[PDB]
Amino acid sequence: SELSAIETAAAIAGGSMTALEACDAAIARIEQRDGPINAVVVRDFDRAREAAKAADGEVAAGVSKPLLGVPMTIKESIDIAGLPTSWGFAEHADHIATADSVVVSRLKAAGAVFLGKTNIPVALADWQSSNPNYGRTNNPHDLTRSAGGSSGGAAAALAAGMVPLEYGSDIGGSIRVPAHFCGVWGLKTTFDAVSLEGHYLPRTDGARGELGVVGPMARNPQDLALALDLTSRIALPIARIDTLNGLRILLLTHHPRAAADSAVVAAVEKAAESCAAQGAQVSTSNADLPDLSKLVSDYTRMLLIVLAQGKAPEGTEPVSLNAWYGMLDDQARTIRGFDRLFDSFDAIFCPVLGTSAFPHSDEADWGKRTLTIDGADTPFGSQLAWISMATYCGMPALSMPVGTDANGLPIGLQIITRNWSDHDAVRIGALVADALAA
Ligand SMILES: Nc1ccc(Cc2ccc(N)cc2)cc1
Repeated sequence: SELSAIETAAAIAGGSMTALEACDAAIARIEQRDGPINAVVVRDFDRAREAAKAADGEVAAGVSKPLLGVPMTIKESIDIAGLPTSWGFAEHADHIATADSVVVSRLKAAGAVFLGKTNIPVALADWQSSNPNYGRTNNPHDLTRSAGGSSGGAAAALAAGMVPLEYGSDIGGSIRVPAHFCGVWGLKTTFDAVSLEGHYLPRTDGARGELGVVGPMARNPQDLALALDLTSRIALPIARIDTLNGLRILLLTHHPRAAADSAVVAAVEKAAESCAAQGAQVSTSNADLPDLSKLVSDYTRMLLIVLAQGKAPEGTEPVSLNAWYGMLDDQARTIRGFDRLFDSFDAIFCPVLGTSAFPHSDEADWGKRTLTIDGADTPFGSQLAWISMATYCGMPALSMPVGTDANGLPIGLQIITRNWSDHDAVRIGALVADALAA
């Protein structure tokens, strides 16, 4: 493959290459590779090479920083000063951000260089990345399939080797699902651990909502861990895990509210037997597991209120504030349920989604889509079940590649750890990957 973000940084810091050559190589890969993929839909190449020269002025003057001169892109829905943030809305094509987002400001502070931004579905509301401003992003592994969404272009740029680092957002699996579909690494972070300032509905500038998070995306866990330390509000607890021996794993290949294809089950199951072969204690049932079906209903109820900003259609009565406060009480009760579960487990292993990447759908209404699972059509939206646990209850959740299905399409494993243990999620993935090579 290509240089990782850390390897790029270290090459720039040893002499092997200049930030501006690094920036020009990335530009080269994007132009040579993005034609059929359409992942880098906002390009800031001229300014990017200026800041690359600026980065080289620093290196020539003794300066070092963990990402100095490292080229990267970011999800279109995160503000970069001077660049559109439209979220795919035609009405906001020309909404130009005035201020870097906090994530961007943080990575810029660490010396990174921003070449542009990556494609998203309209309103960040799909497991595909398609919109009238930029068009559609195609899975580098099979151009007839979805790149995932809403962070789909991010994952596709990573998978195609264009840039070593990205940063996405997830309120309904939009980091994990595209990483899963495209065969790269994506970390949904603990709720409220990373600032969403600059991840603004276009032309707004308010408070972060419940549920949603931003987190990094990369080709490897080392880059994720570094990107996390550079962007979290405060420094998060370092990884306590340094071996799979004795690691306690809750393996969930069933969900009461969604099916999984047998290839996906096999992939996740194999990742767990592989860990076991290194000492892990793998369980398949526990009485402290919260009601996953009630969880899906509570999460969905709250997801639709959040996305609608508390509004309801004409004739329909909105939720009262007090009822909303009751919904947060419910959410807190469920969260305590997982606190008790993590007294007995270090991680949950489960699918990210019940299928690998599906063929492009032009059907806007999820209720009219299907997904083929084990040869039969099943409801498309049911699959939110798999990503509901970590979003609703706040936990960090890694999506990492662990296999390919029979058509060559990536399959990812979801690793859920306890709140604030984001670095243990990443570290356990790193160890799953060693174990599967063994
Ligand atoms: N038709 C329809 C129904 C439900 C949703 C919720 C949602 C789904 C996926 C993501 N990544 C974010 C939000 C979006 C569209």
